Amino acid sequence: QTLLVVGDSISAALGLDTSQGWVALLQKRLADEGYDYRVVNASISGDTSAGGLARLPALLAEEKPALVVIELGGNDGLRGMAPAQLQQNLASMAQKARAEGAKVLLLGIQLPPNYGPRYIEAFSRVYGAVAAQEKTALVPFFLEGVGGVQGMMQADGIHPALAAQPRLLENVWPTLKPLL
Repeated sequence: QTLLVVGDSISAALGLDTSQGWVALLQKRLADEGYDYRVVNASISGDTSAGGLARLPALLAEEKPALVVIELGGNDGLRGMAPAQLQQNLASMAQKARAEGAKVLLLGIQLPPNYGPRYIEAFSRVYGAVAAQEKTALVPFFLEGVGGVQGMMQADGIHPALAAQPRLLENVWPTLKPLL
């Protein structure tokens, strides 16, 4: 009955009190609404689709999760890495999680507008592709109402501020709920 979150800086709550981070809020909402889940946050700043893929098997073996939330690839895009390798790595992660017995939920991220639609979309479309291929659930716009917004982003315009954490949780819950 474990919900494993495998993310980067966004889910690790970079730049804020982790107890106020979206995953922390997830655990509190599960508790409040009388759901019986252990939330294991395995998010690490700096992580990439390749890094998450490399470290997932150990996590699956150790926790044997019923649900795996994957929030990776934001770094692949921010670094200008290849969109195709993102699709491969995420697909393989979703395959391996499903192989362990877990339902998979992908969190998709859109880079800031200044990257331009073609770049933004090149990575953004990958999430939908992986969900299609591996039959996963998907939140295509995890940063809806957060990205690009003033107050919601920290100054570097990538890492959500404290005020955004509720909204991050709002963005996942609806798509997560039916999986519980």
